Amino acid sequence: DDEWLQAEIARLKGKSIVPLQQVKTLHDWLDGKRKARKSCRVVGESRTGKTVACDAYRYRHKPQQEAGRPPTVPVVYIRPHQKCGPKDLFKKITEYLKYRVTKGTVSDFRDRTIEVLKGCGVEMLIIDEADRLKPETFADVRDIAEDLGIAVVLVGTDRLDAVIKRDEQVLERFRAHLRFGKLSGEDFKNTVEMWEQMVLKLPVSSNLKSKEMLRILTSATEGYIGRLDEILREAAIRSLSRGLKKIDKAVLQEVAKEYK
Amino acid sequence: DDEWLQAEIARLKGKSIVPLQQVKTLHDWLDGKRKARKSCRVVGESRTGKTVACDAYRYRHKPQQEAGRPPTVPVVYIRPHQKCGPKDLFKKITEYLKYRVTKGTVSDFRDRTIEVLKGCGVEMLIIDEADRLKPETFADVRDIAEDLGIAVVLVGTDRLDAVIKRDEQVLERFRAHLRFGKLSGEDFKNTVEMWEQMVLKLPVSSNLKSKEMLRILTSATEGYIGRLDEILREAAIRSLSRGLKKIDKAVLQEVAKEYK
Amino acid sequence: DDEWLQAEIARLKGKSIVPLQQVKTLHDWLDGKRKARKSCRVVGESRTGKTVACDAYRYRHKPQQEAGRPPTVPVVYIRPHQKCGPKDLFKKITEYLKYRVTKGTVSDFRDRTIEVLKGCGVEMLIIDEADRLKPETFADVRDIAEDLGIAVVLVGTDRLDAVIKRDEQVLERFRAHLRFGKLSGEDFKNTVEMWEQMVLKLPVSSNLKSKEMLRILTSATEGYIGRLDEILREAAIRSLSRGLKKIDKAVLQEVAKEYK
Amino acid sequence: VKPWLFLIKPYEGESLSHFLGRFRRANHLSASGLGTLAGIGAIVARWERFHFNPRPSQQELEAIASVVEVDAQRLAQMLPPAGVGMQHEPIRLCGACYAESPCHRIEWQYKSVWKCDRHQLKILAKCPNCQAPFKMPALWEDGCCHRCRMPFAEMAKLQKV
Ligand SMILES: Nc1ncnc2c1ncn2[C@@H]1O[C@H](COP(=O)(O)OP(=O)(O)OP(=O)(O)O)[C@@H](O)[C@H]1O
Ligand SMILES: Nc1ncnc2c1ncn2[C@@H]1O[C@H](COP(=O)(O)OP(=O)(O)OP(=O)(O)O)[C@@H](O)[C@H]1O
Ligand SMILES: Nc1ncnc2c1ncn2[C@@H]1O[C@H](COP(=O)(O)OP(=O)(O)OP(=O)(O)O)[C@@H](O)[C@H]1O
Ligand SMILES: [Mg+2]
Ligand SMILES: [Mg+2]
Ligand SMILES: [Mg+2]
Ligand SMILES: [Zn+2]
Ligand SMILES: [Zn+2]
Repeated sequence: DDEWLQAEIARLKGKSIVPLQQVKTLHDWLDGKRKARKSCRVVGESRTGKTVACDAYRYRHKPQQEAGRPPTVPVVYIRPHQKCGPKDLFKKITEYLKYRVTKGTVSDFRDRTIEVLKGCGVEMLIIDEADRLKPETFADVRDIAEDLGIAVVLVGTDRLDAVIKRDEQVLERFRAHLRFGKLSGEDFKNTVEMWEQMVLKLPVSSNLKSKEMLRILTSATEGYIGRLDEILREAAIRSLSRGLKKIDKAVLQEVAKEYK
Repeated sequence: DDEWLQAEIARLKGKSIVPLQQVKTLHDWLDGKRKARKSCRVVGESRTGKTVACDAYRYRHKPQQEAGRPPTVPVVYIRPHQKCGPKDLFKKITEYLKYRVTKGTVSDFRDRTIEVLKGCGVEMLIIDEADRLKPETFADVRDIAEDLGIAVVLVGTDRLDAVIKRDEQVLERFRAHLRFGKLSGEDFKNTVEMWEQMVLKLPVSSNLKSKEMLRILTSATEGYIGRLDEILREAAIRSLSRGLKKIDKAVLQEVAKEYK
Repeated sequence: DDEWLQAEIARLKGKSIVPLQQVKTLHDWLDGKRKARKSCRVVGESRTGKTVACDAYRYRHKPQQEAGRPPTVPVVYIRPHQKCGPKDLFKKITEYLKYRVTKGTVSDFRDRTIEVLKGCGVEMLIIDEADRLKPETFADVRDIAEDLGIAVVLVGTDRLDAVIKRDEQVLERFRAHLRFGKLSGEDFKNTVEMWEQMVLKLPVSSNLKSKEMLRILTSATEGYIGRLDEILREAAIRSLSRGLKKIDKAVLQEVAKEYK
Repeated sequence: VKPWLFLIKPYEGESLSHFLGRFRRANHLSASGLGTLAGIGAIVARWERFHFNPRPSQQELEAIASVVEVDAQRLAQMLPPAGVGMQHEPIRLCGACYAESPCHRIEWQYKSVWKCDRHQLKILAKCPNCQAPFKMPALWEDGCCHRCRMPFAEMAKLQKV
């Protein structure tokens, strides 16, 4: 049982990807923009679940490699770090395609990145946290989207929109967006029920997501998927730590008052 | 029939040049400048079509080569990358002339640049996106214009005007300018009609570019050539994908609401 | 029994040639290059298994003892020294052949290697670690390829790609290129389940690339076939030395800890 | 541990040239290098071509004995005995005696020797298939004619009885 308890707590620590209508809409729109090389910019709140949806769109087109040619990765996902320069960005592009860099000037990195980009036949350039990179690199990404014809999706918080708004070309060229919703409603109840079924993976004690539980979770998460994940995982781990097989009212109240 | 759809979507994905009064005026202006050896600086808004028209000018009168002598390349078109240095400018200028770069310092690079430019007998130099290259290089472009007598032409957004404003010599030498227009009005209607005739290349549907779709295009694109291109191509591909033969009001309204 | 154990660990510690799909497609590619006599350059990231594939290829087409003339050698495999001049390249290419030259000078040595190459009618010249050569030697390699019509296969890592991109005339003839495989995807399952008994040759614990074993391997090898090779062999040595019947989870986690 | 070298035991009737060549190839040395190590200079490079204009002296052989670790008398036993005349050129070889033992016999270089006493074969002065004169014995990396790549042991059935 102790080994089973350790397995349960380790699984609860690990986050999962339940496919729901938000990620469904996102990757449907992503496929639509991919089929026409339309460079858009998906936007949304913080801790809402855009990156996970992007991740899923990245893994679904798992690259299929030929016997003796470079693999065809159709979707490229990068998450440049804070104040990411152009050399760093090109390094990331060529590193994702599994092409280790060689020391040189920025021009050398740009040329190698262009070469590996055309050779691999990439279709998508997903730049999450696109509010981090410097504006001297937005010209580079503009040229990438222009000459190489790769649809770029600038992903980030609403601060990304402010970052690109002060610029001239990047705002006009990247205008199509997909704002992430709050999810509050009956769809939220469906979400929490589905999370109970799959993510929690607890024995069926007929919790059924009662009205009091729904009110507590609504007051806690405020519609955030990440908040819901964190609170559910914390409640499950706290119940399993005190020997409680299922999740009762006290742990929900404790985590809710701890968070707010 | 599906292969015909593939051919149509491939043709729409590729971008063709539509002749118009503005590009003709640019052609005449550049012909006058090249016959006068005058260093001008063309300017325009975003998505107004400067790059396409400059490509049309460079493609119009190609270099007629001698059988065993270097080609008499009359026009050199480059778009140096962001924060382009003098060495990078020389590299692009020598790569356009179909002369492979020789490794060396900036002095010998500049020497060979000058030698190949004089050997090809270039008349006018056209530089796209000339708001990027660093001011350390504008001195060298001035030197080229002064000592060789080549009409140096700069393309860029209105920020290029301020870029030359902060410096004195380039502000004075590049004093002939040509602002790109908005092309809206009756000329916009003529452009729309001729785009439907030639660019769409679809079966005659008797749409005749009615007043309602003129209003929709004015409200969505606001007269930008690039925005007109984007919206018309997206509407056409959406109509063709769903099996529709002509364009519909719903498709145009959909692509309009997705842009504004 | 310890003699049998020591023989087994001697087999493990020894590098064994093992058949993969990638080596077979490389052999097909190289046979095509032989029949075309066209230069190529197989490139791949470190420890991906290029050297062993080239060695297996050259063993496949072993040299034949000729009766009327000195024996003809199909392929020449040479791994030069780091920053070694063309003199040493000629020395190695002659010494690989039965021929041998001493004294003389560089021009004499190059003439002699031309004569021995034409005498043996060598088809391909697989230079392993091509980037170890000085840039001046690359001109000599081009001259050998052009004068003898011999398909030179430049084997190395992406540093080779950067080196050949540095100079123009060297890269001029090596248009084609074969990119090696990282082996990511489902191919990992087949390669691990084959390597379980093809190479290790011990009574298997029916691991069959189990979830725990496969995930712990992907956490250490990342598709590097050499990585999994030496990891599995060293782990088997550890397991057999301590008296265990077959490998377990503890030894794998220890070797993964010492690797990552 | 004690200072060492890749020692080679001398054959029976081997040449000084061939023995020094085997010593060099097993130590990756050079004629100038071997001479400098021995302390006698480029004289070694002379001995590899049998130019004994000043016969190999007792001192010049003791100095070698110090390096190759072979007794000086055993060294003199690969030079022709005092008074016996040898021809430094052409280098001569018997195929059968090479097949028996891969070496070059100093007795083959004698002016008075034309027949292999234990094979009854007229020894070879040039390659029997392409008429290519043999190299210096020290230069025999292996037993094959340089021009035609024919093994030395094979030539036994081409050389006359
Ligand atoms: N489809 C999903 N299935 C399961 N959990 C999800 C899903 N989408 C998001 N999450 C949860 O959301 C949290 C993190 O969300 P994510 O990192 O995708 O946010 P984001 O919208 O990109 O915002 P941020 O910029 O604040 O990181 C995690 O707790 C993760 O489990
Ligand atoms: N004559 C034309 N025919 C067809 N499409 C055109 C034409 N002129 C411009 N376009 C469209 O405009 C876009 C390219 O415009 P262009 O590169 O000239 O913009 P720009 O305003 O000069 O850009 P930047 O802001 O980088 O200076 C493309 O979508 C292209 O299809
Ligand atoms: N086809 C193969 N069969 C068996 N082992 C292989 C094979 N390819 C590589 N290896 C293993 O990889 C290691 C050597 O790899 P190899 O030198 O061929 O790789 P490489 O990608 O050419 O890298 P490097 O240039 O750094 O040596 C050894 O541990 C060897 O067992
Ligand atoms: Mg995020
Ligand atoms: Mg433009
Ligand atoms: Mg290798
Ligand atoms: Zn004999
Ligand atoms: Zn011969």
